[PDB]
Amino acid sequence: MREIVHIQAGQCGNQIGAKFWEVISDEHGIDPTGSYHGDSDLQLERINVYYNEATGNKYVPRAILVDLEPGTMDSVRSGPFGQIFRPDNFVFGQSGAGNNWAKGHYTEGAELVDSVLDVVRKESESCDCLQGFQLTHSLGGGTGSGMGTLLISKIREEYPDRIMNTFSVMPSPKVSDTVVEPYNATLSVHQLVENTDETYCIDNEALYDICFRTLKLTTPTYGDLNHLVSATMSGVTTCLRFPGQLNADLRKLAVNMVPFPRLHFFMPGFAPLTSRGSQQYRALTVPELTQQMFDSKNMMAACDPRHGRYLTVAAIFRGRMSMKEVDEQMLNVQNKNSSYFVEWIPNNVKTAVCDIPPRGLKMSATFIGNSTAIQELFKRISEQFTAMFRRKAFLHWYTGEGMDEMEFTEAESNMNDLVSEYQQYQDATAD
Amino acid sequence: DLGKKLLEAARAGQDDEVRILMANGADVNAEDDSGKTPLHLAAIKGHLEIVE
Amino acid sequence: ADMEVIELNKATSGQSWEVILKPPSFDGVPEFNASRDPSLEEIQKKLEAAEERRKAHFAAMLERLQEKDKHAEEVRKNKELKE
Amino acid sequence: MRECISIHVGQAGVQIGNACWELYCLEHGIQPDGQMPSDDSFNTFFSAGKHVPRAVFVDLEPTVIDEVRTGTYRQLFHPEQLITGKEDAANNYARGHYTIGKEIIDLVLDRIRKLADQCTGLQGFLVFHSFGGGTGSGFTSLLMERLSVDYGKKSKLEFSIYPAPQVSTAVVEPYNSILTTHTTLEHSDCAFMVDNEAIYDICRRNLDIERPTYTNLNRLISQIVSSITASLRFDGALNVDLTEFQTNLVPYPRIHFPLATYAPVISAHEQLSVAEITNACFEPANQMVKCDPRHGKYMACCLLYRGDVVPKDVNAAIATIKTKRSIQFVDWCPTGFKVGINYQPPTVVPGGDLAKVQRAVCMLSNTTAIAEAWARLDHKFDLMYAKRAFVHWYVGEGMEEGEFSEAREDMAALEKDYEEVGVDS
Ligand SMILES: Nc1nc2c(ncn2[C@@H]2O[C@H](COP(=O)(O)OP(=O)(O)OP(=O)(O)O)[C@@H](O)[C@H]2O)c(=O)[nH]1
Ligand SMILES: Nc1nc2c(ncn2[C@@H]2O[C@H](COP(=O)(O)OP(=O)(O)O)[C@@H](O)[C@H]2O)c(=O)[nH]1
Ligand SMILES: [Mg+2]
Repeated sequence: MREIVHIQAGQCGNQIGAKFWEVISDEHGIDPTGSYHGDSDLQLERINVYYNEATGNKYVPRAILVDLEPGTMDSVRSGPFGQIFRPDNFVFGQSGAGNNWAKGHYTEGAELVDSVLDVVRKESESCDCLQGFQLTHSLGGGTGSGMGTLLISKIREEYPDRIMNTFSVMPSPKVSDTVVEPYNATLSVHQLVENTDETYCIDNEALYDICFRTLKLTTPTYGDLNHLVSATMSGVTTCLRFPGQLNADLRKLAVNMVPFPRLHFFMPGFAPLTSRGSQQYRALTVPELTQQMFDSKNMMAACDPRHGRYLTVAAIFRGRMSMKEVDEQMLNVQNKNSSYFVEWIPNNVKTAVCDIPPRGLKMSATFIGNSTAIQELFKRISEQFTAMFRRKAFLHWYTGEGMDEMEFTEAESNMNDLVSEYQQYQDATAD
Repeated sequence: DLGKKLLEAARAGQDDEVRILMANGADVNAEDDSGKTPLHLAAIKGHLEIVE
Repeated sequence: ADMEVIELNKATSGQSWEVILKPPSFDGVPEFNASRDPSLEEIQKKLEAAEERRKAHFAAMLERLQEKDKHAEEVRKNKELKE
Repeated sequence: MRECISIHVGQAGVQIGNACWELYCLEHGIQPDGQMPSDDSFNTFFSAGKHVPRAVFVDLEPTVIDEVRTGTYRQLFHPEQLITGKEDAANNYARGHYTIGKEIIDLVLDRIRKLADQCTGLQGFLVFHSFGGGTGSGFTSLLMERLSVDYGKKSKLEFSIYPAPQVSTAVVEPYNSILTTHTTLEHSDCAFMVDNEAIYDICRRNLDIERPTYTNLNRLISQIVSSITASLRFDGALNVDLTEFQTNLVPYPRIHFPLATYAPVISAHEQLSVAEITNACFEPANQMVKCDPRHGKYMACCLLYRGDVVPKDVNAAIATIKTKRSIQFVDWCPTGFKVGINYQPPTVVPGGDLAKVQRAVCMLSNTTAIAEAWARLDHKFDLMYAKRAFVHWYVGEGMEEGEFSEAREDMAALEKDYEEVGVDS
């Protein structure tokens, strides 16, 4: 029954992974003990995608929790829903990665990886028909970045015919001052380009700017940043968790969204944007929903969608609304904004509508775009990487772990190639 | 309270906001969650005039 | 007025007939394509060829992933040389 | 003793089959438990007084067929003839034909064989499927190949769902459509294309349904499919056997795609006359496939009436239509019509959107204008193929890039066949 295995690695991966489970649990009527208490049958129809049914009619997330930082286990277990997670699915080390990709990928991470693979093997074999995997992690640290990409690679060896999907948090010096974050992110992107089928680019630069400029928060905290992350993750997974026709599984989503294998980095967006504690006085109209979710101020990646073209788009509308009005509005943005949509992929914008809205909203909309403007995110990381790399800055922290400088050169070149490929398709014409 | 505001302005490069907070009596050696003062933050972010 | 009704059939719950308004102008059978037997052995040969192409694709991917594993062991051994 | 086996492949074929068998039951007085309390010509479609449809439902995933074995007709079909896999073809022709097709083709053929064993004079198959689905496109062509080997002398009719962007679920549906059409072209004797946009526009315009759903579409589709099979299910006089559709509608083997036009489609009103409904058969807004037959030429035209229809009125309506309209035929074809009246009245689903009519008509014509539907699909194939967009999904499954060129070259050849048949002298 199309099961997904969820994996959360590192401090960021576990923080956003926990919020994902707290949020989707509420939507499905599942309390922290695993009991169901809802009104709608749509809540449990596809509960199997993310939850295992344990004895006593309980539901337990098909989630594996990983971190080299031992202290992460306590913070996850102490969360509102820490009780729901399978105890044996918590795999924690004693020595962290110290913001070092090489430690997470090659040394401390490699020491712990077989313990994680044992637990993913067990969840995977228990599946009636496994779809693939979903990894939440950051790219700026050491565990989520290095060990997360090591896990992806090992999982790909045993399950090569399954979808590998990630929620990858991109670093921004606006939220983190760690000097080596561009190194860790470039090394991770190199891995993601080769080994994932679809990746959602949750950019800390866009999240900080949404909180500061749009939500008017003088100093956004990780809670503020993560409110946007969970709201995004709920929206982008709605099609997988509820009964529907379009993009109902990770494979059908990838066939619709990815025309060229490497070009699988999605720009997520949502509407209405809200802060924690902001009440909704009235529901947005379908034209407000459609206009806002396509707005650059609503994107979760710091890229201007009007600086590129949309290869493909998935629009998900949640709540009770007119489908005729939705269709009209979706045709309206494409006909009015025709120059930001590739003309050589006919009917590249697919729209789904789910009757169940998210918490505190009567109407909402989530956007998923595969845009050539995503090169703005990669160019920003590449520039930061190059500034340090030309000075051979901080390399001993990586080569001291056994790494070769040639790996940095290879990763830089691969990400720069990815950027040229987006530009090639942006300039392509339907001759 | 002014110490938190002084640290945000030092990190954000707001030269005029720092000048105003200084005149209003903010603590120059106010520390963040890591023991960093506004000088550490202006030094990390490269705001020369704020350092001066 | 130039209608020719040819009664075809009359059944328990039906009735059929043809109504000819005009005969064909081209007095003959023309050539355009005018058209043999596919075998099970031929079908299975093409299906097996695709099955092996897919298998080769997965084997190439696995070989690439296993080379990453050899590299990782080299990295681990290189750290050991230092400390 | 002239049985027909219905085969429903993928979601569209299964859901259309549900609507079709639902209407067959109402038209033949068969209850959802197979019992009929009330001519035995219905025995061609239905085998202790229980009447089981001679149908097989196949889907690579179970959610759609699970609704069938749970719904109001859960006792109508035998459990054996509802076949489902665990993993669908993910909107990929290569998965449905090569990767996942290989695993259940033998099981599907075995189930079909069990229905063929119950037949003392099997006429052939009616295959319902989408063009755009992975199963509808990939599994159907795989099945069509096998059916030609195992049942060589039997006829094979199609009811193919042509893609519309309003209800399209995959960007690669033009790829799947060209790939399936190319590979099943040699194995289909007559194929009734059902353009989802033409059906969608009829529901919006004639039924005033703001935003039509598959339920609204399938009820309309079933109404037309029922008109086409009424001849085989009741003791009619036109199209009494599956071989009669090739005789009446397809003059050349590759040009086997007749256009179906239905009238009247009325929202659930003075009764429309024979002349009024016969005139609607020549209006393009009432067709199954969007195209303009006024620009092209005809090679066959059949008028299939139902209900209170007097042959005297049919002949008068045809007489006026020739003198008031321009209905050109190809040089090598006689300009004329094969008429058939099926005394059985038009039946609608009690709660449905369509209204009960005293009389209805379905015109089946072989026009060169249907090539417009191929041209539209071929254009979308070309826009993507020029950049090899999404092709990696097919190649990764073991398919070769050359198969795309092969299928597209066959489509250009088909468009060129419609062109040749249509010139003068
Ligand atoms: N009219 C009609 N079209 C349908 C229906 N269901 C799906 N479609 C159309 O069929 C196409 C999608 O193919 P499906 O039939 O859903 O796919 P499938 O054969 O199950 O194949 P996979 O899901 O890829 O295994 C699109 O063009 C849809 O609009 C239905 O009930 N009626
Ligand atoms: N959005 C968000 N980013 C986070 C969070 N925690 C850490 N990060 C970011 O992740 C990076 C550091 O990685 P982290 O997950 O702490 O390291 P790891 O434990 O070694 O994987 C920096 O770019 C942080 O800004 C969080 O809760 N939310
Ligand atoms: Mg399907």
